[PDB]
Order: sequence, then structure tokens, then C-alpha cells
Amino acid sequence: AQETDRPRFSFSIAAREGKARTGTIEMKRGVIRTPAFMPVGTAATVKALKPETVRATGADIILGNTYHLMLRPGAERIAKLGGLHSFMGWDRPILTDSGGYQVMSLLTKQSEEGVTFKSHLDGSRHMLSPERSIEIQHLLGSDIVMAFDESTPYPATPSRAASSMERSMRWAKRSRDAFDSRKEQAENAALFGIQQGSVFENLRQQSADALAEIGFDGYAVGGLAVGEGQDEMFRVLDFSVPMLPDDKPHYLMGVGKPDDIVGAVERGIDMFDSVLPTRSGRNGQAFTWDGPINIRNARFSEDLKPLDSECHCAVCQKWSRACIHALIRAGEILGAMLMTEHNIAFYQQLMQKIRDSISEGRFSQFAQDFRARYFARNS
Amino acid sequence: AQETDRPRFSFSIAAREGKARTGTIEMKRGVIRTPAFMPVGTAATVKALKPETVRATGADIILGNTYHLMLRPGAERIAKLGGLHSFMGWDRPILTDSGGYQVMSLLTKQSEEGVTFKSHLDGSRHMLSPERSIEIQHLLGSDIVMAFDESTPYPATPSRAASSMERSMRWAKRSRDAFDSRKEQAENAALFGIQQGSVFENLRQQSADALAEIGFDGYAVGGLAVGEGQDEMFRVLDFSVPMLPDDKPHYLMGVGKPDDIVGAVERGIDMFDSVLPTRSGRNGQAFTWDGPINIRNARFSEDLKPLDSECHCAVCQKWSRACIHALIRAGEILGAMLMTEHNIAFYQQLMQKIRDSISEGRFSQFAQDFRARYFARNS
Ligand SMILES: [Zn+2]
Ligand SMILES: [Zn+2]
Repeated sequence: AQETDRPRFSFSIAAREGKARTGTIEMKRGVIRTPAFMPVGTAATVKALKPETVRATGADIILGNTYHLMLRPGAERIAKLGGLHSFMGWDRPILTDSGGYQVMSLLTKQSEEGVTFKSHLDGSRHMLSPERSIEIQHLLGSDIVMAFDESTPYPATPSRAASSMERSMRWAKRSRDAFDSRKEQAENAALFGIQQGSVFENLRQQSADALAEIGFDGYAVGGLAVGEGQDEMFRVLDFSVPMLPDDKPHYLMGVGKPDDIVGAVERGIDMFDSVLPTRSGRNGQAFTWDGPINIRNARFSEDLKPLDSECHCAVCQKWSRACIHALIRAGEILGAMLMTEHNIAFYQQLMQKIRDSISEGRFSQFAQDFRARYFARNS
Repeated sequence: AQETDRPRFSFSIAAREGKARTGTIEMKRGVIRTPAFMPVGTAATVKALKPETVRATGADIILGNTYHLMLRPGAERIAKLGGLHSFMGWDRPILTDSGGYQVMSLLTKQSEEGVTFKSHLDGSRHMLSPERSIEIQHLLGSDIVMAFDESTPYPATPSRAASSMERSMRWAKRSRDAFDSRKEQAENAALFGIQQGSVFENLRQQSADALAEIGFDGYAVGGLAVGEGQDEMFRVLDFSVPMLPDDKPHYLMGVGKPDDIVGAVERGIDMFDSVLPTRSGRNGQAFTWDGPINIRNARFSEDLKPLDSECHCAVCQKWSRACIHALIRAGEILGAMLMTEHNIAFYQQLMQKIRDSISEGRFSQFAQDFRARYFARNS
């Protein structure tokens, strides 16, 4: 297996239960077990977890934010340093987003051509387009490349949703052709397209048909987790995911809380990313099977139990709630490091329980058991 | 008081009980409460406690090791950086030793002139003598200067003890004259002489007479804590301290354990220094009123009590034995920092209880109470 050839991108489904699937994506830099959670990476420095720590939590792939990497230190500099894998100290697969969401979310010109913007960090002028985004993701050397699309706001008028979806599909074809124009990228990386259409079923169908006609290695459901509430996100997923090709991975970008993930897998999603484990860890919040906890709470000052008494992570094998409480209350960076490591490992253990329960044909029961306990909050 | 003149060196005894004294040494950089414990300083870097942390433990004065400072970064470099107070970030009094003990303890030439040695750190050649030692301590800018003497080994033949004591007294006069030759040093610093004579009463008397004839600001009892055992050290102190001038401070160099300190104050010692609080802290050992403890012991893994339940230090206000146990077992530098801070603060609280009990005329009872509990070890 270590001495055997590695494919560019091969998705295999090993077991199904309803709309949920479990399987593997094989790529040249490693195997991704699905459903998969991708932690959001940053530069390999003393301020973040070590890459070996992130791998030991169970992560098979991480996400890079193209927009931030463009602004500092820049894509040309990362390429000169050997690419994102060398820059981040991570030798397994990396998915990069297109950079387009943070352009809107965080602007000199805007048209069907693409966008121009100035950096808040130094005032430098930057440009993004389907062609430029794919080029930058090539310079970063990422393994999964996201097509460049146009985000529709929330809430969105049906006219604005139609306009952004249609532009996104023209940009999806441009993304496809730019990716295919570069032999080194097309033979070694994969390209995902992004379905849009807001909450409107007919627009989602139009979008799915357009992406399937272009053809991609995987398909993301875009335009969700932007403030719509879980009920609505689930309702959109109910009809949107069946529209995508069944035999390719389905990616829900930027989701999310543990119960978001469970419900999305019930609806056919294979891949997830979120900053939540890290943001929560830095803020003194831990995920547990009994719901999130705020470790600063007085009730934890003498609690000798680990953050979660069923969590297998390296933190919970050693550190008590009481001592992580002490570290966080003192502002010691070790406290935030430990809670971040635990939160990412908890997410990976959630994904593993999901994969195991699908394989054993008991995922619907797992999801019900999970919700009953997570929302009772007997922590 | 803040707007009033400061004397070069003024020792006042406020209260006595038997041979024990409590009082103050006023100097230009601050007041030293006696009996005093001097922590042993190092360079103000990320590897040591912050100077403000050392001050907050209660220390009024710290000790600098002239030998180590000569070898790295060198006395001329420290002077160029503004002196030891600027180098160490410590603006209160500093006592420096002469460098002579580490010459023996850690050698190109040796005679009545002085010594020449090579540095293990770089092979550089270095020279020490009464004149050179005082000159180097002037470059360091220390407030209390130790005369340069010759250490007698332990055990020592009565002939070797006589020979080293007599050479030390000739060197004490040379130290006196070198110190007095430098107006800037003589007007702003103080000079201590060192009694020698090993375990032999007549040699100790000869030494005391010689030092009193020369005249010093304070008098150290040298040649102890070099392997002789507490009973013997106490026996030597019994007759040696009364030989020194009563109205000047008495300094027992390199002592020691808490029970060494208590017994030495019972015998007339006013000043102490030891690396023990730091060495123990780095090795996971804490001093307590119930004797030392090894925090790595399994019995502490769930112990929510502080290192010492009567200690007022900043560490014991916040951190449990259980969490310091966790930090030390993990090799986190914070663990060693906390135990070092607690150990130095414990030493200062020992000195404060000694001072208060002398002032109240209950020091003999304090010493008996202290020993009964420290040696019972009901920790
Ligand atoms: Zn954990
Ligand atoms: Zn303490």
C-alpha cells in the first residue's frame, strides 16, 4: 500500500444509510476518510498548534484561506518557499478556497471580469477572477481547488439570487478551463464546483445542471451558514444535495456546529470545514458530548474530570477541567492550545463515530442519540 | 522617607533575643530587613523569573555570582550595559561574591599573588586576586562587595586550615585597600570580610581579630556548608559568631535549608544566600512548613490544596498541587517557574516569621515549633 501508485482523485463509497455515505477520497498526498472535517489552517508558527498535533487529532486534510495567504505573505512568496505544504509543515492534502468570499466579507472594482480590491494590511492592490484565483491556488500548490464564484447575501431577493447564481455558473466554466489549461495542476490536483441559488429550489436545480454539464471532481453547496438558521439550512439541503451527482463528494462549506454536521450528513454531505473548534478554544469554550461548556465557569475550578469523559484526545488523557480552567483564567497560552487541540480532536471523533455508524447501518440511531444527549446538556 | 537622604551603609538592630537579632541595613538603593535571605540572581531573560516577580516574593537584595558573570558576558560588557542593576533589571541592592570559591569549585597558576585560570566556555585566560576581584565587582557596580579569600577544603588538616586562613587575612587587607583606593566604590558600596579557620576555635579567633583590626562593614563566616553536616556547622557557629563585631551584620554564605537558617539565626547570623529554592523548584521540589515535598508524587495528582496551605505567595493563592503536578510531569516550563517562585517566597516568609518572632520576643519558641512541624512531615 505504501509502495503502490497513488491516484490524482478517486472517491469510493463503502457504505450508505439513507442519504448518508461513508468512504474515502484517495489523492497523491494521502487518503481522506469521509464524511470528513477539515480544520482551517494557518502559518506553522509558535502561535498555532504544531502540524504534527493537528495530524494526531485525526485530520486527513486541512483548509487554507487563499484570501489571507494572498495578503500575507503573498502567493508568489509561498511558491518560492516551496508551496503551502512546506509553508504550513503539512504534507497531506490541502484544500484551498477561492478567495472570493472574504473579498465580499472583508473593493476597488467589481464586474463580470472579476474584482479588484485594496489590502487593509498595506494598501496594496489585488485582483481576483476565475483565472487569477485558480492561478493563485496553483502557486499555493493545493490539492483541492475551489472554483471562483459570486456570493449572494442573506437574505437575498430572488432576483439577486438568480443574478449571482448565473454569474457563478459562467465563472465555474472559466474556473474549469483555467484549471485545465495548466497541465501540472490538472494532473495532480482536483477541482470542485459550487452550487448556488439561495433558498430557491428551481435556481439550485439550474445550478446543479450547469455544474454537472461542466463536470467537476466534487460539488459544494454554497450560500448557506450565512445567517439563515439551522431549520432553513436543513430545508435547503433536503432538495439541494440530491441534485448533485451521486458518485462525487458533496461539500458544505463553512459548517459548522456538531449538530449542523450530523444533520448535514443525514442529508448527503461528505465534507465540512469550520473555524469553530479554534475560535471556541481560544475563547475558553470546549465541545463535549453533553454540549459546549465554558471552562471559566466556577463549577469547573475543582472538577478533576477531563473536558469530556469519553473523549480519546491527548488532552483528555492528561488534563483536568480544573487545570485547564486555571490556565485559561490566568491567560496562559497553553490553556488555549489545549482547548483548541481538544476541540479539533472532538470534531474528528465525531466524524469517526459518524463513519463507523454509517458502515454498521446504525447512523440514524446515532444521530438521534447524539441530539438527545447534546441538547440535554448534562455536562 | 522617599524624599530623605540615603546612607551608604547603616546597620541598626531593633530587637534581640539571645544571640538572634532583627533590624535593617539601609543603603543607597534600598533597605534590607534582617535576618535576610538573598536569592541568587541570573541574567534577566525569558529563562528565569522576572525581576518584578522576585521582588514581589519579598526579596530586598539579590546575589550575583562574579565568577559566572566574568565568564559570560564579562564584567567590561556588563559595565558598558550600565552595570549589573541594568543587566539584571533589579534596581535594589545587589551583593556580589568575590569569584574565588568557583575558581576552586569549578586553573593555570596559583600563588600568594592570586590565581590564573582558563574558561571552560571558550578557553579564555582569566585572573583573580584581591585587587582584580574588587575591580571586577566595581565594574559590576554591586552594592555589597565580598573580600577575596582562599577556601580551605573539607575536611581540612589543621595545617591547611591555618595556611588558608592566614593567606585569607593578608588578602582581606589587600581587598580593603583596593576597595578604599576607588572613591566611587568606597563612597557608594560596602565591603564585607570573611572569617576562616575551619573547625578550629583558635584559628577562628585569630581570623576574627585580624578582620576587626582591618575593619569592614560586615563579616561573613566562611568555610561552612561544604559538606560538614548540620551538627558540626552549628558547633562551629556556636563559638565563631560571638568573635565577630556585635554591631555589624553577620553573613553565613551559601546556607541553606530552612532548618539551617533557623538554627543559624539562633546563633547570631543576619544574612543568608542559597541556590536551593531555585534548584529545588526546577527539580519539582517544594518547601512547605511540613517539610519538602516532591510534587511528582502520585499522591498530589488529585490534591486541590496549594503547595503549602499557609503560604501567602502568589502561586499558592491560585495554583493547586494537582495542577502544578500536571505541569511538572508534562515538562512545561511554567511548572518550574511556579515552583521556583513559591520556593523563594516561602524562604522570604520564613525570614519574615523569624523577624517578627524576634521582635516579639518569641523566637526561641518559634524555632522549636518550626522544627517539630518541619521534621514531622505531615504534609
Ligand atoms: Zn479531549
Ligand atoms: Zn506558596
